Amino acid sequence: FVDYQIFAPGTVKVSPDSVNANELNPVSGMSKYIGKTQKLVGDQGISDRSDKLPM
Amino acid sequence: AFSSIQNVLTDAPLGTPSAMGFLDERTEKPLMGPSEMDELVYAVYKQVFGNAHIMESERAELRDAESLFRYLRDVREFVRALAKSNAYTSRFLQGNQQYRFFELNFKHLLGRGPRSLEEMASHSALYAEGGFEAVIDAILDSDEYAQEFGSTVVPYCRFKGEYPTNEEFNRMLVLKGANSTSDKAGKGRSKLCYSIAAGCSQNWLSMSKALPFGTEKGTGFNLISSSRNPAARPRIGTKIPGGVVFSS
Amino acid sequence: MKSVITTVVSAADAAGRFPSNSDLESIQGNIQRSAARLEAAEKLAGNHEAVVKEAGDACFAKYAYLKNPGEAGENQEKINKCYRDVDHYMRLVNYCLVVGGTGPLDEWGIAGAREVYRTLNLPTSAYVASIAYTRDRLCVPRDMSAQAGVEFSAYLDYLINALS
Amino acid sequence: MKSVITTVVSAADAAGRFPSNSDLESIQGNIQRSAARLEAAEKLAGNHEAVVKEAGDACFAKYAYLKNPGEAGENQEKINKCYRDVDHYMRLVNYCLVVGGTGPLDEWGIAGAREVYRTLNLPTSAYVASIAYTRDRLCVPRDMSAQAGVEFSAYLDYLINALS
Amino acid sequence: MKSVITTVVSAADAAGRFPSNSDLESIQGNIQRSAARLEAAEKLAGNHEAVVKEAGDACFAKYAYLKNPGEAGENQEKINKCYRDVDHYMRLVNYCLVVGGTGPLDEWGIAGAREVYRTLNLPTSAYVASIAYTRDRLCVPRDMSAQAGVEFSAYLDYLINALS
Amino acid sequence: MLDAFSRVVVNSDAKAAYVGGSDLQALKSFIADGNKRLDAVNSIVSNASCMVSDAVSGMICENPGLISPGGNCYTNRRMAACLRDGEIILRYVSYALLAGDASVLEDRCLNGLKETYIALGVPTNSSIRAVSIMKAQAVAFITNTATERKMSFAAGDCTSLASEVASYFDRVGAAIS
Amino acid sequence: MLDAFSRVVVNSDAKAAYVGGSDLQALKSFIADGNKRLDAVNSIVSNASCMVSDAVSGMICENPGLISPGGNCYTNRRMAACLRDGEIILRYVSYALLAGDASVLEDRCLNGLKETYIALGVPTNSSIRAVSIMKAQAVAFITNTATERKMSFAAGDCTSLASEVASYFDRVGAAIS
Amino acid sequence: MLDAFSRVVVNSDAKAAYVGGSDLQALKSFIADGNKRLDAVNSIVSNASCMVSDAVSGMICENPGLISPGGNCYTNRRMAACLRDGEIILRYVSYALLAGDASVLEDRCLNGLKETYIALGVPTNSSIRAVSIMKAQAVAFITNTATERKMSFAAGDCTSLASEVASYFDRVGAAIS
Ligand SMILES: *[C@@H](C)[C@H]1/C(=C/C2=NC(=C\c3[nH]c(C[C@H]4NC(=O)C(C=C)=C4C)c(C)c3CCC(=O)O)/C(CCC(=O)O)=C2C)NC(=O)[C@@H]1C
Ligand SMILES: *[C@@H](C)[C@H]1/C(=C/C2=NC(=C\c3[nH]c(C[C@H]4NC(=O)C(C=C)=C4C)c(C)c3CCC(=O)O)/C(CCC(=O)O)=C2C)NC(=O)[C@@H]1C
Ligand SMILES: *[C@@H](C)[C@H]1/C(=C/C2=NC(=C\c3[nH]c(C[C@H]4NC(=O)C(C=C)=C4C)c(C)c3CCC(=O)O)/C(CCC(=O)O)=C2C)NC(=O)[C@@H]1C
Ligand SMILES: *[C@@H](C)[C@H]1/C(=C/C2=NC(=C\c3[nH]c(C[C@H]4NC(=O)C(C=C)=C4C)c(C)c3CCC(=O)O)/C(CCC(=O)O)=C2C)NC(=O)[C@@H]1C
Ligand SMILES: *[C@H](C)[C@H]1/C(=C/C2=NC(=C\c3[nH]c(C[C@H]4NC(=O)C(C=C)=C4C)c(C)c3CCC(=O)O)/C(CCC(=O)O)=C2C)NC(=O)[C@@H]1C
Ligand SMILES: *[C@H](C)[C@H]1/C(=C/C2=NC(=C\c3[nH]c(C[C@H]4NC(=O)C(C=C)=C4C)c(C)c3CCC(=O)O)/C(CCC(=O)O)=C2C)NC(=O)[C@@H]1C
Ligand SMILES: *[C@H](C)[C@H]1/C(=C/C2=NC(=C\c3[nH]c(C[C@H]4NC(=O)C(C=C)=C4C)c(C)c3CCC(=O)O)/C(CCC(=O)O)=C2C)NC(=O)[C@@H]1C
Ligand SMILES: *[C@H](C)[C@H]1/C(=C/C2=NC(=C\c3[nH]c(C[C@H]4NC(=O)C(C=C)=C4C)c(C)c3CCC(=O)O)/C(CCC(=O)O)=C2C)NC(=O)[C@@H]1C
Ligand SMILES: *[C@H](C)[C@H]1/C(=C/C2=NC(=C\c3[nH]c(C[C@H]4NC(=O)C(C=C)=C4C)c(C)c3CCC(=O)O)/C(CCC(=O)O)=C2C)NC(=O)[C@@H]1C
Ligand SMILES: *[C@H](C)[C@H]1/C(=C/C2=NC(=C\c3[nH]c(C[C@H]4NC(=O)C(C=C)=C4C)c(C)c3CCC(=O)O)/C(CCC(=O)O)=C2C)NC(=O)[C@@H]1C
Ligand SMILES: C=CC1=C(C)[C@@H](Cc2[nH]c(/C=C3N=C(/C=C4\NC(=O)[C@H](C)[C@H]4CC)C(C)=C\3CCC(=O)O)c(CCC(=O)O)c2C)NC1=O
Ligand SMILES: C=CC1=C(C)[C@@H](Cc2[nH]c(/C=C3N=C(/C=C4\NC(=O)[C@H](C)[C@H]4CC)C(C)=C\3CCC(=O)O)c(CCC(=O)O)c2C)NC1=O
Ligand SMILES: C=CC1=C(C)[C@@H](Cc2[nH]c(/C=C3N=C(/C=C4\NC(=O)[C@H](C)[C@H]4CC)C(C)=C\3CCC(=O)O)c(CCC(=O)O)c2C)NC1=O
Ligand SMILES: C=CC1=C(C)[C@@H](Cc2[nH]c(/C=C3N=C(/C=C4\NC(=O)[C@H](C)[C@H]4CC)C(C)=C\3CCC(=O)O)c(CCC(=O)O)c2C)NC1=O
Repeated sequence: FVDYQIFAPGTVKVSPDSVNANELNPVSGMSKYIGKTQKLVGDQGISDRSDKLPM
Repeated sequence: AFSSIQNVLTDAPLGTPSAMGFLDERTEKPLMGPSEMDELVYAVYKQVFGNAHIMESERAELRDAESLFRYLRDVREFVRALAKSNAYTSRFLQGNQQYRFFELNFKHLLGRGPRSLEEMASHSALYAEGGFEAVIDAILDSDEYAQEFGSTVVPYCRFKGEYPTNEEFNRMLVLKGANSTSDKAGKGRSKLCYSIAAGCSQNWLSMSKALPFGTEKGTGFNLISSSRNPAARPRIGTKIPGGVVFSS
Repeated sequence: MKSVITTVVSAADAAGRFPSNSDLESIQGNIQRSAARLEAAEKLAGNHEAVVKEAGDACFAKYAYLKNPGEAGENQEKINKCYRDVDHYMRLVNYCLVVGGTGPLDEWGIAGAREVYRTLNLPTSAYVASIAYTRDRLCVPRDMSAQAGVEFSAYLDYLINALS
Repeated sequence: MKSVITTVVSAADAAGRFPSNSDLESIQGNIQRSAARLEAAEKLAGNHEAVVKEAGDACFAKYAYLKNPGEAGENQEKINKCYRDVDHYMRLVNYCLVVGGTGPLDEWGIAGAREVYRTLNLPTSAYVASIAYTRDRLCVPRDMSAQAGVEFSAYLDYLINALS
Repeated sequence: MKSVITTVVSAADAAGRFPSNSDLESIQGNIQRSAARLEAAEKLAGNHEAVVKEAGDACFAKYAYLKNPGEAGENQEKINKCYRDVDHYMRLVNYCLVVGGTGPLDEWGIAGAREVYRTLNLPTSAYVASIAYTRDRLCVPRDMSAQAGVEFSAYLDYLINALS
Repeated sequence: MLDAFSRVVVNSDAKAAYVGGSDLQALKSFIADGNKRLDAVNSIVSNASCMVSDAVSGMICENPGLISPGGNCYTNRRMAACLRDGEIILRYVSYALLAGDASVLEDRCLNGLKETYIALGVPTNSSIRAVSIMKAQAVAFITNTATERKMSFAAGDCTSLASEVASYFDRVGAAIS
Repeated sequence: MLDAFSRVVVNSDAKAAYVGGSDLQALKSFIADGNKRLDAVNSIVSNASCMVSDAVSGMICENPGLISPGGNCYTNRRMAACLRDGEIILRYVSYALLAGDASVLEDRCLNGLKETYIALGVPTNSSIRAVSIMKAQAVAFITNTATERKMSFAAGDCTSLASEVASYFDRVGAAIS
Repeated sequence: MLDAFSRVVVNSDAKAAYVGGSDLQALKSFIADGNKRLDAVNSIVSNASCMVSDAVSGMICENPGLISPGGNCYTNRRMAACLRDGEIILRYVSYALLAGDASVLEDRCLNGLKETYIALGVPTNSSIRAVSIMKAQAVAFITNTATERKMSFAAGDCTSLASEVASYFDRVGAAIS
């Protein structure tokens, strides 16, 4: 694991997905960011693994 | 012992200023004065009696217990003097059954419901050895009354969160009602009497009438039955990788 | 929901009294100090994305150790739950400036927070450093009015006091 | 003592709370009504000997049977004690305009008075006929200001509802 | 499917006749109207994951009681089946703009629906509030054209009147 | 309880939305004529002793079998417990006119009230007439159309305040119906 | 309440029998394996704070509508009450594993629990899911097959204690269903 | 429990005069600086958790034998109780500053406080110091001369109200002596 305290201050960057209570989680549980409902996206089912090799 | 309802959704409990006034040697208490006094007496009259709506010619017989209360500022002695009155036995002892009288002593003087048949039968063991004054002074001089109310505050219905039985919270909610609710509406007839002696529980709509404002009063009821079947043996299985294990 | 109206009639009900001539004066204070706490509230409503974007990375510029394995913001779901929990708090600061008292904060945001954040190892000092960043980010003639900054920076350090 | 300040500091003490923003908004309403309920209070301090001498000699205009023997004021000695018990109320109406609440009325001039006026055979309905004579003789646009009228008339009407 | 072709073929099959001159005149209406209703069916088929998820939480923004115990939005599976069942309905509206009639909505979405949403206790006014939100979200020059929005909304309130 | 400002907050928390710029002109127009809410709650509670007396005394004059033996305000303990029982109905309406919302009327006064009035033999069809007499008297104090007690107000209208309090008396008038 | 020795003597009291050497061979093996019963309950109370917070937040993970507006784990007020409740359930099943009889879990904790939850609005399908996570956490500490946190035991089988405590966790689901 | 308006009337019932024109100017010089009093009491309650924790920890620094074994702030149970006590003292002085009258502090807090500390062994020579730390820290936050946290105010004179809240800390240090 990276320690993240041994770096200089200002070099660890973080960024949230949206600064909103209502896009991170709606009134229903259909949240794209919080919880186990991050697999329910219409894309991101297949991938690009014909980039590498037949290894 | 967190209790998400208590000082959040209800009010704060009323009472005297402090308990350090008894150790003060030039006074007996922070002296409240007769606007700060009688509005505390309004809260003892609304709690020991239910909402009994006592008249002007019924409060005149309680003239002596207030005149001692505004000098000796103990709240517990005022509650003890009001439970030995004629106005407490003509409402809760005279035309009621024995477990109706006992279940209102837990409401008026403890703010909870009785947890057991063994706890309830020991209050009838004190009726045989001293009558109704042996029941009342044993509640007042108990350890449970000392470490919740003391001499300082009125005995209020306290949402604790960490009840010693879960059924104790249920019988507290049946006993208190809404604020437009007194305790003469049944003709005698203890409400908790069947559930104490059998060991079952209460009805969900009767408890959720007495819950505060803002606590989902009634939802969660499936449209099938409201209690549990003690004879049912369900199969609850856990998924492991291979199959499903019924650790029963 | 402690406000000016929901305390003067929760004392009028505790003695069994009518609306007194005392309590008709306390709603005359709701007429006067409304226009500094409504104009501080409406400024927060059209600027909310900007003020919680800057408040949230004040936690992470300060505390780089939170991305370590086992700490609070160790993955992107937890970073998204950090910026949610400071979007909730300043929504309640917007709510307290409408009701006029500290009612919506201490029964939706503060009650339970000692017990929730201890069990989940969320540090209180990182919650404070986000809210104390935007308390002195407030500029007195530039952002809002003079007395409107007093109302907005009364509920902020209420929340810094009650968390610490 | 019932005032507008003692309500919000006993409601803060009962929950163990510091004086927050809803409490300080209620003191701001006491600054607004102080320009009317003090000017009516100072008007009653110099005009009393022409208005407590208007009430009781018109109390006996409606209630003529109180000068009869066997009733209350059968001699001149008790009428001079009848003008003491209406100078004791206008001196307490004057105090509650100064302090804002109903404190000097309810805990001095009201508490206990149901039982003294029951046992000592004094009719309460001549006090109601005499306090209300100072209500309808009061007009606004010569005697006092507009909001000094409606604060004085709302404090004469408090103990009319308490004695009835 | 109930369509323009299958109506005029079935009408001329029960009568036992060849396609007449009035049966070819109806398919010409299917030509001049196909430009508008295929624009709506292509606009919907490209942006359907964002239209479904915007309407799925418009159910729970109106009816927050569905997360209570025993209700239909308790756990994660029940909201996965709820966003599915809304996406099923938006697929059938895409199928109705392509075919040209209410065929796929009748046979696959509406027939048998009253007996399922009552047996499983799904509140049918919440399978409506998501459909009614999409009908008023549509801006008539922004997303599609004028006549493409007439066709899009007319299949959207056919479903509303069939659930009501 | 919720007042008229905290009602708008618990509607927007269901949306998880900030109280923006569109709801605030329903709350700046609450406090604009907000003198008149204080200038008319004072018109009820100044006359509230006479108002409960004329309410139940007109309840006798249209159902004269209440004071017959068997009726529920026959004896002298029962007649004192319905002068005072309509004091509490008049008190929680005057809280709700001060608050702008019927939350403190419904939680603290209307919950379980009919549930006890069938348990005590209170005839609920004649207690509706007890409420609706003082409903008519309260809305003419606010309108200042009474015969006696012409309380000097300022010029304008309180037509919406007269109908908000008439909705509050219809809430208690439908709860025990 | 009873324990595993008191459960035998109330069975013999229905027959007025003596607890003799036929009945005593179940109780002579309860004391023979009695070191392993103590060895298993400090495998649970040493990890009990980690077990509760993983089970409650693992229930939030499979159901994110519990923390949206209208979920019943929404604010700090409701989430701390859910964390308190799962610690109470884990406390009473550690009493029941120690005694060897599920009496004290069934009358104090579970009796009347279904009626509290349908009056307070608590969802019972997700509440069963938080108990069913910490059932699987409890059988992994007893058999020493957890991925972190290998504790130091002695060698043998504790496979009848792991399924005895799995039946105590199954009574919680059967009582709130 | 009085305030500053309820002090001039309990000095005037003894003479039984109307409060007339001569003594009403002393309360018109209360509502002149009424917004000055409201601006002053907001600055204490915004800094109150820092004012206590700097005071009690400086008492440990000025008196390092307090955390020795046998000391009064030795263990964690005792150290939390002294921080609990300084919260109540700073709360009751701020009640007195808002009312403008010491009769909220002297009754509800100072009755029996001298006899309780000698019954518990709480030493008064350190609590005269730790009250007097936050006495001098309260006049910094009123007159804006604090080192950190320059709060935003209006330009005027507040040195009468800073001395008036110094006198409430003299009423504490007299009574616990
Ligand atoms: C969200 C808007 C709702 C809510 C909805 C639920 N609907 C549920 C099940 C369901 N929906 C349908 C109709 C759907 N299936 C189809 O094949 C087609 C057309 C091609 C449609 C429109 C069916 C037949 C079913 C039952 C079968 C199933 O399990 O999918 C549902 C599941 C019910 C359950 O879990 O028992 C939910 C929860 N839930 C809400 O809270 C609001 C009301
Ligand atoms: C505290 C961290 C303990 C510890 C506890 C264990 N947890 C075990 C299993 C487990 N945990 C979760 C919740 C986790 N999964 C998620 O998807 C999410 C977020 C949404 C979380 C927080 C689940 C679902 C499970 C499995 C339960 C099941 O299968 O139904 C566990 C079991 C053993 C194992 O993981 O192999 C233990 C012991 N683990 C530790 O070492 C520290 C002491
Ligand atoms: C199954 C849960 C474990 C495992 C368990 C075994 N533990 C065995 C013996 C054992 N455990 C303790 C400590 C326990 N006894 C106490 O009295 C107290 C507290 C007061 C505790 C925590 C002791 C003392 C012993 C006895 C051996 C010794 O004295 O060192 C054990 C041996 C069988 C038996 O003698 O009962 C087993 C199999 N070992 C495992 O591999 C799984 C993971
Ligand atoms: C809260 C953290 C405020 C704050 C208040 C102030 N305290 C001030 C001075 C002060 N602090 C102590 C305790 C300190 N001195 C020590 O020697 C030790 C450790 C052993 C500690 C913790 C003392 C004794 C004093 C001086 C009191 C006196 O002698 O008059 C102070 C400066 C003086 C003043 O302006 O009041 C302030 C502002 N300090 C802060 O920065 C935040 C805002
Ligand atoms: C009238 C003849 C006197 C007078 C009377 C006052 N007594 C006051 C209080 C008081 N009186 C008693 C004695 C009485 N009350 C009882 O309960 C019992 C025993 C059952 C007896 C004999 C007590 C105990 C008290 C104190 C209780 C209380 O605080 O009310 C009193 C009130 C004083 C005050 O306002 O603090 C009065 C005025 N005083 C007189 O000047 C005349 C001569
Ligand atoms: C960001 C400044 C923090 C940080 C925060 C995390 N918070 C996590 C969860 C969380 N936050 C709250 C409070 C919030 N929820 C509400 O409903 C309201 C008011 C309406 C507020 C303020 C709660 C109750 C929870 C727990 C439940 C949940 O998941 O939503 C969180 C996830 C917890 C976990 O890791 O298991 C994180 C990471 N993270 C940071 O690094 C700083 C300290
Ligand atoms: C017309 C009434 C207004 C207007 C409204 C806005 N709509 C906004 C976003 C938006 N609208 C829709 C629905 C519509 N687009 C579609 O693709 C379909 C069906 C296939 C429909 C019914 C969606 C899905 C979205 C989100 C995606 C996006 O456009 O960013 C919008 C932006 C704010 C918002 O997120 O809602 C506005 C202001 N816009 C106008 O200019 C006229 C005045
Ligand atoms: C968390 C896993 C649940 C959940 C829990 C909530 N429980 C709430 C209140 C509550 N829970 C209990 C039962 C508990 N207390 C006991 O004393 C015993 C047995 C000894 C048990 C099992 C009681 C009695 C109460 C009410 C008392 C009180 O808290 O004052 C609760 C609060 C509801 C509210 O704020 O309205 C919650 C949220 N809810 C969930 O969603 C998960 C599944
Ligand atoms: C702190 C700066 C002191 C100090 C304080 C201690 N006080 C302890 C107990 C205690 N303190 C009070 C008074 C407090 N309670 C109130 O209600 C009010 C005002 C209204 C005040 C000031 C009481 C009544 C008690 C007894 C209750 C209890 O013990 O919790 C205490 C603990 C004593 C013990 O553990 O036996 C401490 C350490 N001690 C110090 O060194 C500084 C000077
Ligand atoms: C002494 C501590 C300061 C200083 C104080 C002054 N403050 C003045 C005015 C002022 N303060 C407030 C806010 C206050 N009123 C409220 O109703 C509430 C909360 C509910 C608070 C916190 C207001 C509204 C005002 C009035 C001016 C305005 O409306 O903008 C002030 C001016 C005189 C006065 O009205 O009191 C002074 C001198 N200024 C100083 O020099 C020191 C540092
Ligand atoms: C603080 C208590 C207080 C009151 C209740 C009134 C009462 C009052 N009225 C009058 C005396 C008077 N007051 C009026 C005024 C009026 N007559 C009417 O019918 C009109 C409605 C009204 C005009 C505003 C008149 C015309 C007289 C002289 C006639 C009389 O004796 O009433 C006097 C004699 C001295 C004086 O004129 O002030 C007093 C004390 N004034 C007070 O200071
Ligand atoms: C059977 C015997 C019998 C009675 C006792 C009275 C009772 C009574 N009074 C009023 C009617 C009224 N009651 C009042 C109230 C008051 N009027 C005042 O002069 C005071 C200031 C205040 C308290 C006494 C007013 C102002 C009206 C007139 C209608 C109105 O203006 O609202 C009404 C009409 C209510 C309605 O229409 O529903 C009734 C039934 N009438 C009867 O038939
Ligand atoms: C917060 C709201 C609130 C209320 C409204 C009351 C509701 C209420 N009223 C009564 C009690 C009563 N209520 C009535 C009222 C009436 N009977 C009639 O014939 C008229 C139609 C009507 C108005 C005069 C009477 C006569 C009694 C007394 C019955 C009795 O003495 O048994 C009781 C029983 C009290 C007791 O004696 O123990 C209660 C709870 N209490 C509350 O706390
Ligand atoms: C502490 C107690 C307290 C009060 C009693 C009120 C007193 C009060 N009422 C009004 C003011 C008013 N009052 C009325 C009301 C009416 N005029 C009528 O002809 C109708 C009969 C009646 C409707 C109910 C109107 C119309 C105004 C002026 C417009 C407004 O600002 O609301 C005003 C503003 C001054 C003015 O506009 O003249 C004040 C201070 N306010 C308080 O703070």
